[PDB]
Amino acid sequence: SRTSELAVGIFVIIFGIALFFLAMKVSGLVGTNLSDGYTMKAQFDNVNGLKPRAKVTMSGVTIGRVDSITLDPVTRLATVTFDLDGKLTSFNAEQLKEVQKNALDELRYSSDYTQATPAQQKTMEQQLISNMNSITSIDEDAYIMVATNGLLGEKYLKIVPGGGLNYLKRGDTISNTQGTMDLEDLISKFI
Amino acid sequence: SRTSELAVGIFVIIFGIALFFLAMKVSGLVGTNLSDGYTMKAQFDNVNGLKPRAKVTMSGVTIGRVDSITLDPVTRLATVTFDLDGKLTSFNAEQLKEVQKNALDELRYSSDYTQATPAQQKTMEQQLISNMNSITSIDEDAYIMVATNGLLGEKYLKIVPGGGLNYLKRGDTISNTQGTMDLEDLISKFI
Amino acid sequence: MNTIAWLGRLVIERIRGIGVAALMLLQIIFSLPSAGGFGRFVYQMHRVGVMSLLIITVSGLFIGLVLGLQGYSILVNVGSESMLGTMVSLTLLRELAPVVAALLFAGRAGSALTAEIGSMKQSEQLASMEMIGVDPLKQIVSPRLWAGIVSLPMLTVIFAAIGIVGGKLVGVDFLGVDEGSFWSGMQNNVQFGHDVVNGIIKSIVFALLCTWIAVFQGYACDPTPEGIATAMTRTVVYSSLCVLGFDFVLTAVMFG
Amino acid sequence: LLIITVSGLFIGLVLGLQGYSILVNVGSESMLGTMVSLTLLRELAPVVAALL
Repeated sequence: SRTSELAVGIFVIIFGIALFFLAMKVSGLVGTNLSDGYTMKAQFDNVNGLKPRAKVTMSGVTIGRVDSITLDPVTRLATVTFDLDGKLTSFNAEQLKEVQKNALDELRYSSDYTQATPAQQKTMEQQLISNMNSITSIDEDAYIMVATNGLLGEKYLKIVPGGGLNYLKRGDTISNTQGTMDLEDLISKFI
Repeated sequence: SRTSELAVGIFVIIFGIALFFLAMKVSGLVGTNLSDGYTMKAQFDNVNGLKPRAKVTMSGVTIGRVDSITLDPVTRLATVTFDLDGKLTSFNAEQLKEVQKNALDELRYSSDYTQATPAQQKTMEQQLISNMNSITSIDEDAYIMVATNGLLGEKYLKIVPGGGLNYLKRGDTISNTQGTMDLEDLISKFI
Repeated sequence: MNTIAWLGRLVIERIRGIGVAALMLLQIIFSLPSAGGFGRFVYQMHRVGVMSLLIITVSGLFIGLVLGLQGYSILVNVGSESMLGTMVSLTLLRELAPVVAALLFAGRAGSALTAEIGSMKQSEQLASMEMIGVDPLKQIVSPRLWAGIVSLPMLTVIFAAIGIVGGKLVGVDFLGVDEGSFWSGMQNNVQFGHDVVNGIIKSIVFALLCTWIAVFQGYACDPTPEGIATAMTRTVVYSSLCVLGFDFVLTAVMFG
Repeated sequence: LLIITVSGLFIGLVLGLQGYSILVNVGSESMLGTMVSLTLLRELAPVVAALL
């Protein structure tokens, strides 16, 4: 039937326009630029080979990109401005209190609640809203260092967690830092 | 007629996009250029395998390139001509006065005060105006050397900072240079 | 609004047109050719193949001169100038000598099967033949189609042979590469039954779809000598879409 | 226009498919983007564009 055939062909070709934009996503000029992220920053002294949009990994799994690199000329410090994820880098609703009471197990601990004001409850009360938002999965003591991928050309960033009781905020600065070394470290200690 | 005004106008649409792809997402001339960039020069011994338009770095940040690599038979050397940046290498006025009176703190450095002139303004006031004359973050006795981006890759300039309290001017020549080191030299490194 | 139903339904007379060409194709091969068929069959080889021979040597000589010229200069920096002979062989044999051999063949003889039959359509050369009484599907189609099937694997081997021997000329005569590491690089990595034989089985179905379209699109075309060129592209367009569209199924069935 | 996209899509799918698998064995998967670009741009996109 006229109508039938027409409409059919129509939608059919139309699709080709529909899959065009899903094919246009892979061009990198439109679509898939990271959602629900935020920003941290750190300070180095050596950033050898590091380029923008390099990888950031938690223990072997990627969590963001590196976007702005600068050098501070007054005391010769590098500073990277990178964006993490906000879905694989943060607790949801249930996981907060499930670790906030594990944080309060450390906050109202026998070593800490007894040494501070042990007749108050404000320090157990103020810690909940302060750790409600502006919080990460990264510990308050955790060092970031430039690893060497490709084992011949690269330098993705590695965030090593561990220890501690509290965490870092959604916009703060990681202070425990370790800039990379070079082949000139590989020779100088070897010589 | 009416389809022809469409079907070649849509052609110049696509060609402009695919030129924008090559210019602004592939090749180097996508904006790679700093502000008032001045040039300096230096002399080397081994410039082995160093193309023009390389990178220059201070702490791993891309502060400039290499312009021209000439030899001089007057003294059997190679003299590299390269342009740095002007913002990341020169202090701002606030950073200028931060170090200028700190250079006056360096000048009047205890004995440094009653050693050249404590009874005159040549060692006191001239170093204030000598602090401003086209100043560089490159100190008076830093040293430059050719690194390689990994132990299998390209060649690029890094500059080792540190040492000294005075600085250099635009268009000067950095002293204390050492060239590249390779497989024909690492034998001489060990034995 | 009527343009999108004019652009609509344009597949349908095309898919009905393609469905005709299948119904033609059985009617050519499912009959035994008579005497006098082999004599025109030789002349079609003289027409299609022997005339096509002078081209694919030069483009055969070219691509080996390029592919062994540029990858080595990046590869020499680590440890490998001995794997030069492997990378030239295994990309010509399993990848390009099926594909780039047809696109030069669809160029020359993929046209001259159409315009020679676009010849006999405009001056009613075709129609007079039926009227005197032959059938051109036996007469002018079947010796054309059977040369087109045969002569392409007869060329794409010829192509890649000078293709490899071309890259030897840049290597040992200008880049000074070792001859023994050149060939024994190939002999360890290029088996016969998995590469050169399966470089032929690609080139047969690249020869059938290239030459059957170029016969049909010259037969069932209207004699207008404007549309003899729009029919000309639909040889080349539907060949190059399908000679590239059926590399990707043939690469996957052989390996991967 | 409709032709050279498909043969454009093809050759990049092949050239980055096979050289890497031999190149990955030493240290280099990062030079994949260079070898695809510098052989299309200075060598094939003049030549193979005309023959189509």
